[PDB]
Amino acid sequence: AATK
Amino acid sequence: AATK
Amino acid sequence: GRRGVLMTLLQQSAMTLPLWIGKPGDKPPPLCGAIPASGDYVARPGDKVAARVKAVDGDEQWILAEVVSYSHATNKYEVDDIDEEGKERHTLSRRRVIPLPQWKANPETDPEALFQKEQLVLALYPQTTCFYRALIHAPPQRPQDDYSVLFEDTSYADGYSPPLNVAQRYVVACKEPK
Amino acid sequence: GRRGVLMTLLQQSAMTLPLWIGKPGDKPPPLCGAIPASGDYVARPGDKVAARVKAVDGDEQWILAEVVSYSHATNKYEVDDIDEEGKERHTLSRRRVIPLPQWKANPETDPEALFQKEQLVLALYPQTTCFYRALIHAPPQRPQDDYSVLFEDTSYADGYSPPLNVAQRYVVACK
Repeated sequence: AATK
Repeated sequence: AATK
Repeated sequence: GRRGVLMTLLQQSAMTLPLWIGKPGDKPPPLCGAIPASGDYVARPGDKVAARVKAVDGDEQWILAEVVSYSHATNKYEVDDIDEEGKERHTLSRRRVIPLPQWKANPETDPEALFQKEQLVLALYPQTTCFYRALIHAPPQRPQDDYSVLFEDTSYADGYSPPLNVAQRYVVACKEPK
Repeated sequence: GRRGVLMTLLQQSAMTLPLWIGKPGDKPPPLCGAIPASGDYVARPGDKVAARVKAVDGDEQWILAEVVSYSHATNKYEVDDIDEEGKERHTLSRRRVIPLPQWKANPETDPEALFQKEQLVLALYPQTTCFYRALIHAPPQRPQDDYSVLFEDTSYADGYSPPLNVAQRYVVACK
Protein backbone atom coordinates (compact mmCIF):
# COMPACT_ATOMS: atom_id res chain seq x y z
CA ALA A 1 0.00 0.00 0.00
CA ALA A 2 1.09 3.60 -0.34
CA THR A 3 0.84 5.36 3.04
CA LYS A 4 0.88 8.99 4.13
CA ALA B 1 -50.73 7.30 15.03
CA ALA B 2 -50.13 10.15 17.48
CA THR B 3 -48.68 12.90 15.32
CA LYS B 4 -46.59 15.97 16.12
CA GLY C 1 -56.02 8.95 29.30
CA ARG C 2 -55.21 6.30 26.68
CA ARG C 3 -52.48 8.50 25.09
CA GLY C 4 -50.50 9.09 28.33
CA VAL C 5 -50.64 5.39 29.19
CA LEU C 6 -49.37 4.50 25.72
CA MET C 7 -46.42 6.89 26.18
CA THR C 8 -45.61 5.20 29.49
CA LEU C 9 -45.71 1.86 27.68
CA LEU C 10 -43.45 3.06 24.90
CA GLN C 11 -40.94 4.56 27.33
CA GLN C 12 -40.95 1.24 29.20
CA SER C 13 -40.42 -0.71 25.94
CA ALA C 14 -37.33 1.43 25.24
CA MET C 15 -35.94 0.86 28.77
CA THR C 16 -36.43 -2.93 28.73
CA LEU C 17 -34.61 -3.33 25.39
CA PRO C 18 -31.75 -5.65 26.30
CA LEU C 19 -28.14 -4.45 26.02
CA TRP C 20 -26.05 -6.45 23.54
CA ILE C 21 -23.19 -8.31 25.29
CA GLY C 22 -20.68 -9.54 22.75
CA LYS C 23 -17.33 -11.21 23.27
CA PRO C 24 -13.89 -9.89 22.22
CA GLY C 25 -13.11 -9.75 18.49
CA ASP C 26 -16.64 -9.96 17.13
CA LYS C 27 -19.08 -7.78 15.19
CA PRO C 28 -22.34 -6.65 16.81
CA PRO C 29 -25.32 -8.59 15.35
CA PRO C 30 -27.90 -7.13 12.90
CA LEU C 31 -30.45 -5.00 14.82
CA CYS C 32 -28.00 -4.26 17.63
CA GLY C 33 -28.48 -0.46 17.84
CA ALA C 34 -27.52 1.09 14.48
CA ILE C 35 -26.49 -2.19 12.78
CA PRO C 36 -28.88 -2.71 9.80
CA ALA C 37 -31.05 -5.80 9.41
CA SER C 38 -29.65 -8.75 7.43
CA GLY C 39 -30.21 -8.50 3.63
CA ASP C 40 -33.35 -10.56 3.17
CA TYR C 41 -34.71 -10.10 6.72
CA VAL C 42 -38.38 -10.51 7.74
CA ALA C 43 -39.57 -9.26 11.15
CA ARG C 44 -41.57 -11.60 13.44
CA PRO C 45 -45.20 -11.04 14.40
CA GLY C 46 -45.13 -8.83 17.54
CA ASP C 47 -41.86 -7.14 16.53
CA LYS C 48 -41.95 -3.33 16.54
CA VAL C 49 -41.14 -1.51 13.31
CA ALA C 50 -41.15 1.86 11.69
CA ALA C 51 -43.77 1.62 8.96
CA ARG C 52 -44.31 4.11 6.14
CA VAL C 53 -48.00 4.65 5.81
CA LYS C 54 -49.37 6.41 2.71
CA ALA C 55 -52.53 8.37 3.59
CA VAL C 56 -55.47 8.40 1.18
CA ASP C 57 -54.41 11.83 -0.12
CA GLY C 58 -50.85 10.52 -0.64
CA ASP C 59 -49.20 12.08 2.44
CA GLU C 60 -46.39 9.77 3.66
CA GLN C 61 -45.68 9.26 7.37
CA TRP C 62 -43.33 6.84 9.15
CA ILE C 63 -45.16 5.45 12.19
CA LEU C 64 -44.49 3.04 15.03
CA ALA C 65 -46.27 -0.27 14.35
CA GLU C 66 -46.27 -3.94 15.36
CA VAL C 67 -45.85 -6.68 12.76
CA VAL C 68 -48.89 -8.89 12.33
CA SER C 69 -47.91 -11.06 9.34
CA TYR C 70 -45.80 -11.33 6.17
CA SER C 71 -46.28 -12.97 2.72
CA HIS C 72 -43.39 -13.80 0.30
CA ALA C 73 -45.93 -14.19 -2.53
CA THR C 74 -46.44 -10.41 -2.48
CA ASN C 75 -43.39 -9.39 -0.45
CA LYS C 76 -45.81 -7.57 1.91
CA TYR C 77 -46.39 -7.17 5.61
CA GLU C 78 -49.45 -6.59 7.70
CA VAL C 79 -48.70 -4.19 10.55
CA ASP C 80 -50.76 -2.61 13.31
CA ASP C 81 -50.57 1.07 14.19
CA ILE C 82 -49.31 0.96 17.77
CA ASP C 83 -51.92 3.31 19.13
CA GLU C 84 -54.55 0.62 18.22
CA GLU C 85 -57.12 3.43 17.80
CA GLY C 86 -59.97 2.72 15.33
CA LYS C 87 -58.69 0.85 12.25
CA GLU C 88 -55.08 0.04 13.09
CA ARG C 89 -54.05 -2.49 10.38
CA HIS C 90 -52.01 -1.70 7.25
CA THR C 91 -50.77 -3.86 4.38
CA LEU C 92 -47.49 -2.54 2.94
CA SER C 93 -44.39 -3.47 0.99
CA ARG C 94 -41.32 -4.68 2.87
CA ARG C 95 -39.41 -1.56 1.73
CA ARG C 96 -41.93 0.45 3.79
CA VAL C 97 -40.87 -1.30 7.02
CA ILE C 98 -37.73 -0.76 9.11
CA PRO C 99 -37.37 -3.20 12.00
CA LEU C 100 -36.50 -1.46 15.30
CA PRO C 101 -33.30 -2.52 17.03
CA GLN C 102 -33.60 -5.66 19.16
CA TRP C 103 -30.68 -4.65 21.42
CA LYS C 104 -29.30 -1.40 22.76
CA ALA C 105 -25.73 -0.93 21.71
CA ASN C 106 -23.48 -0.46 24.76
CA PRO C 107 -21.39 2.69 24.07
CA GLU C 108 -18.55 1.21 26.22
CA THR C 109 -18.21 -2.02 24.26
CA ASP C 110 -19.77 -1.39 20.84
CA PRO C 111 -19.58 2.23 19.60
CA GLU C 112 -19.53 0.95 16.03
CA ALA C 113 -23.24 0.03 16.62
CA LEU C 114 -24.25 3.66 17.39
CA PHE C 115 -25.29 6.40 14.98
CA GLN C 116 -22.69 9.13 15.07
CA LYS C 117 -22.79 12.91 15.43
CA GLU C 118 -24.31 14.61 12.32
CA GLN C 119 -25.71 11.37 10.88
CA LEU C 120 -29.15 11.69 9.28
CA VAL C 121 -31.71 9.36 10.98
CA LEU C 122 -35.44 8.77 11.41
CA ALA C 123 -36.34 9.31 15.07
CA LEU C 124 -39.53 9.00 17.09
CA TYR C 125 -40.66 12.46 18.07
CA PRO C 126 -41.11 12.61 21.88
CA GLN C 127 -44.69 12.10 23.06
CA THR C 128 -45.69 10.87 19.55
CA THR C 129 -45.72 7.54 17.71
CA CYS C 130 -44.36 9.13 14.48
CA PHE C 131 -40.79 9.07 13.10
CA TYR C 132 -39.29 12.15 11.41
CA ARG C 133 -36.00 13.21 9.88
CA ALA C 134 -33.32 14.34 12.33
CA LEU C 135 -29.54 14.69 12.73
CA ILE C 136 -27.69 13.11 15.59
CA HIS C 137 -26.45 15.76 18.05
CA ALA C 138 -24.96 13.16 20.44
CA PRO C 139 -24.80 9.37 20.69
CA PRO C 140 -25.35 7.90 24.18
CA GLN C 141 -22.15 7.84 26.29
CA ARG C 142 -23.53 5.45 28.86
CA PRO C 143 -25.58 2.21 28.44
CA GLN C 144 -28.92 3.78 29.57
CA ASP C 145 -28.63 7.10 27.74
CA ASP C 146 -30.79 8.37 24.88
CA TYR C 147 -29.56 9.79 21.63
CA SER C 148 -29.72 13.57 21.52
CA VAL C 149 -31.10 14.60 18.14
CA LEU C 150 -31.99 17.74 16.17
CA PHE C 151 -35.27 17.28 14.39
CA GLU C 152 -35.86 19.11 11.13
CA ASP C 153 -38.41 21.72 12.16
CA THR C 154 -39.38 24.65 9.97
CA SER C 155 -40.98 26.45 12.97
CA TYR C 156 -37.35 27.48 13.82
CA ALA C 157 -35.63 30.04 11.58
CA ASP C 158 -32.58 27.77 11.14
CA GLY C 159 -34.77 24.71 10.47
CA TYR C 160 -33.83 22.57 13.52
CA SER C 161 -35.23 21.80 16.94
CA PRO C 162 -33.10 22.15 20.08
CA PRO C 163 -31.51 18.85 21.08
CA LEU C 164 -34.25 16.33 22.05
CA ASN C 165 -33.77 12.94 23.72
CA VAL C 166 -34.84 9.77 21.83
CA ALA C 167 -34.07 6.23 23.04
CA GLN C 168 -32.02 3.73 21.06
CA ARG C 169 -35.14 1.66 20.33
CA TYR C 170 -36.66 4.60 18.45
CA VAL C 171 -33.79 5.80 16.27
CA VAL C 172 -33.42 4.07 12.86
CA ALA C 173 -31.78 4.54 9.44
CA CYS C 174 -33.17 7.51 7.46
CA LYS C 175 -35.25 5.95 4.69
CA GLU C 176 -37.20 9.19 4.13
CA PRO C 177 -36.37 11.75 1.35
CA LYS C 178 -36.52 15.53 2.16
CA GLY D 1 6.30 3.84 -12.98
CA ARG D 2 4.63 1.72 -10.31
CA ARG D 3 3.36 4.88 -8.57
CA GLY D 4 1.67 6.28 -11.69
CA VAL D 5 0.16 2.90 -12.48
CA LEU D 6 -1.29 2.59 -8.99
CA MET D 7 -2.65 6.17 -9.07
CA THR D 8 -4.24 5.58 -12.50
CA LEU D 9 -5.90 2.35 -11.37
CA LEU D 10 -7.19 4.12 -8.26
CA GLN D 11 -8.45 7.09 -10.16
CA GLN D 12 -10.12 4.77 -12.69
CA SER D 13 -11.94 2.55 -10.15
CA ALA D 14 -13.41 5.77 -8.70
CA MET D 15 -15.01 6.95 -11.94
CA THR D 16 -16.34 3.52 -13.01
CA LEU D 17 -18.48 3.38 -9.83
CA PRO D 18 -22.06 3.15 -11.13
CA LEU D 19 -24.54 5.88 -10.30
CA TRP D 20 -27.65 4.60 -8.52
CA ILE D 21 -30.64 5.37 -10.80
CA GLY D 22 -33.91 4.51 -9.06
CA LYS D 23 -37.45 5.48 -10.06
CA PRO D 24 -40.15 7.06 -7.83
CA GLY D 25 -40.70 4.84 -4.79
CA ASP D 26 -37.25 3.18 -4.85
CA LYS D 27 -34.85 3.71 -1.98
CA PRO D 28 -31.09 3.59 -2.54
CA PRO D 29 -29.72 0.11 -1.70
CA PRO D 30 -27.13 -0.99 0.88
CA LEU D 31 -23.68 0.18 -0.31
CA CYS D 32 -25.02 3.03 -2.36
CA GLY D 33 -22.93 5.97 -1.17
CA ALA D 34 -23.23 6.34 2.61
CA ILE D 35 -25.86 3.60 3.03
CA PRO D 36 -24.16 0.89 5.18
CA ALA D 37 -23.91 -2.75 4.24
CA SER D 38 -26.60 -5.11 5.59
CA GLY D 39 -25.88 -6.62 9.05
CA ASP D 40 -24.39 -9.99 8.06
CA TYR D 41 -23.11 -9.02 4.66
CA VAL D 42 -20.11 -10.82 3.26
CA ALA D 43 -18.14 -9.07 0.51
CA ARG D 44 -17.74 -10.95 -2.79
CA PRO D 45 -14.57 -11.98 -4.66
CA GLY D 46 -13.28 -8.96 -6.60
CA ASP D 47 -15.07 -6.44 -4.32
CA LYS D 48 -13.13 -3.41 -3.07
CA VAL D 49 -12.77 -2.93 0.71
CA ALA D 50 -10.98 -0.88 3.33
CA ALA D 51 -8.98 -3.40 5.37
CA ARG D 52 -7.35 -2.79 8.77
CA VAL D 53 -3.96 -4.47 8.33
CA LYS D 54 -1.20 -4.77 10.92
CA ALA D 55 2.30 -4.63 9.36
CA VAL D 56 5.15 -6.92 10.58
CA ASP D 57 6.10 -4.20 13.16
CA GLY D 58 2.50 -3.85 14.49
CA ASP D 59 1.61 -0.52 12.80
CA GLU D 60 -2.17 -0.36 11.99
CA GLN D 61 -3.45 1.02 8.65
CA TRP D 62 -6.74 0.91 6.78
CA ILE D 63 -5.63 0.05 3.23
CA LEU D 64 -7.42 -0.16 -0.12
CA ALA D 65 -7.85 -3.84 -0.92
CA GLU D 66 -9.80 -6.45 -2.86
CA VAL D 67 -11.56 -9.52 -1.53
CA VAL D 68 -10.18 -12.86 -2.72
CA SER D 69 -12.33 -15.27 -0.65
CA TYR D 70 -14.31 -15.59 2.59
CA SER D 71 -14.35 -18.77 4.61
CA HIS D 72 -17.44 -19.55 6.63
CA ALA D 73 -15.38 -22.11 8.57
CA THR D 74 -13.36 -19.45 10.37
CA ASN D 75 -15.35 -16.36 9.43
CA LYS D 76 -12.28 -14.73 7.85
CA TYR D 77 -11.65 -12.89 4.60
CA GLU D 78 -8.67 -13.17 2.37
CA VAL D 79 -7.86 -9.81 0.81
CA ASP D 80 -5.28 -8.54 -1.74
CA ASP D 81 -3.61 -5.12 -1.54
CA ILE D 82 -4.56 -3.13 -4.70
CA ASP D 83 -0.84 -2.24 -4.81
CA GLU D 84 1.40 -4.77 -6.61
CA GLU D 85 4.19 -4.04 -4.05
CA GLY D 86 1.81 -5.21 -1.30
CA LYS D 87 2.82 -8.82 -1.75
CA GLU D 88 0.91 -10.30 1.24
CA ARG D 89 -2.61 -11.75 1.08
CA HIS D 90 -3.96 -10.93 4.55
CA THR D 91 -6.28 -13.06 6.68
CA LEU D 92 -8.75 -10.72 8.36
CA SER D 93 -11.69 -10.90 10.77
CA ARG D 94 -14.93 -9.30 9.57
CA ARG D 95 -14.46 -6.31 11.92
CA ARG D 96 -11.27 -5.41 10.00
CA VAL D 97 -13.06 -5.19 6.67
CA ILE D 98 -15.37 -2.38 5.47
CA PRO D 99 -16.97 -2.81 2.09
CA LEU D 100 -16.58 0.22 -0.15
CA PRO D 101 -19.66 1.66 -1.86
CA GLN D 102 -20.92 -0.22 -4.91
CA TRP D 103 -22.85 2.79 -6.29
CA LYS D 104 -22.40 6.56 -6.19
CA ALA D 105 -25.41 8.36 -4.69
CA ASN D 106 -26.71 11.11 -6.92
CA PRO D 107 -27.02 14.36 -4.92
CA GLU D 108 -29.86 15.50 -7.25
CA THR D 109 -32.12 12.47 -6.50
CA ASP D 110 -30.88 10.68 -3.35
CA PRO D 111 -29.14 13.24 -1.05
CA GLU D 112 -30.02 11.11 1.99
CA ALA D 113 -27.40 8.53 0.81
CA LEU D 114 -24.56 11.07 1.15
CA PHE D 115 -22.54 11.72 4.29
CA GLN D 116 -23.56 14.95 6.06
CA LYS D 117 -21.28 17.96 6.60
CA GLU D 118 -19.16 17.43 9.74
CA GLN D 119 -19.68 13.65 9.76
CA LEU D 120 -16.57 11.70 10.75
CA VAL D 121 -15.43 9.34 7.94
CA LEU D 122 -12.53 7.15 6.78
CA ALA D 123 -11.33 8.60 3.49
CA LEU D 124 -8.53 7.64 1.08
CA TYR D 125 -5.78 10.25 1.37
CA PRO D 126 -4.62 11.75 -1.97
CA GLN D 127 -1.56 10.08 -3.50
CA THR D 128 -1.95 7.13 -1.09
CA THR D 129 -3.93 3.86 -1.01
CA CYS D 130 -4.75 4.28 2.71
CA PHE D 131 -7.80 5.52 4.63
CA TYR D 132 -7.57 8.06 7.42
CA ARG D 133 -9.98 9.87 9.72
CA ALA D 134 -11.57 13.02 8.26
CA LEU D 135 -14.59 15.30 8.53
CA ILE D 136 -16.94 15.93 5.69
CA HIS D 137 -16.47 19.47 4.47
CA ALA D 138 -18.85 19.40 1.50
CA PRO D 139 -20.87 16.68 -0.27
CA PRO D 140 -20.72 16.37 -4.08
CA GLN D 141 -23.04 18.92 -5.74
CA ARG D 142 -23.21 16.85 -8.93
CA PRO D 143 -23.03 13.10 -9.59
CA GLN D 144 -19.46 13.42 -10.96
CA ASP D 145 -18.14 15.43 -7.95
CA ASP D 146 -15.86 14.29 -5.11
CA TYR D 147 -16.50 14.86 -1.46
CA SER D 148 -14.44 17.68 0.04
CA VAL D 149 -12.98 16.57 3.36
CA LEU D 150 -10.82 17.85 6.24
CA PHE D 151 -8.35 15.14 7.32
CA GLU D 152 -7.20 15.01 10.92
CA ASP D 153 -3.59 16.15 10.65
CA THR D 154 -1.58 17.11 13.68
CA SER D 155 0.85 19.05 11.44
CA TYR D 156 -1.71 21.89 11.35
CA ALA D 157 -2.27 24.11 14.39
CA ASP D 158 -6.01 23.48 14.32
CA GLY D 159 -5.60 19.70 13.84
CA TYR D 160 -7.04 19.55 10.26
CA SER D 161 -5.84 19.56 6.64
CA PRO D 162 -7.22 22.07 4.13
CA PRO D 163 -10.19 20.79 2.13
CA LEU D 164 -9.14 17.80 0.00
CA ASN D 165 -11.12 15.97 -2.70
CA VAL D 166 -12.02 12.30 -2.19
CA ALA D 167 -14.29 10.32 -4.57
CA GLN D 168 -17.45 8.51 -3.33
CA ARG D 169 -15.82 5.10 -3.82
CA TYR D 170 -13.26 6.01 -1.16
CA VAL D 171 -15.32 7.42 1.67
CA VAL D 172 -16.76 5.10 4.36
CA ALA D 173 -18.19 5.48 7.84
CA CYS D 174 -15.79 5.81 10.83
CA LYS D 175 -15.27 3.65 12.84
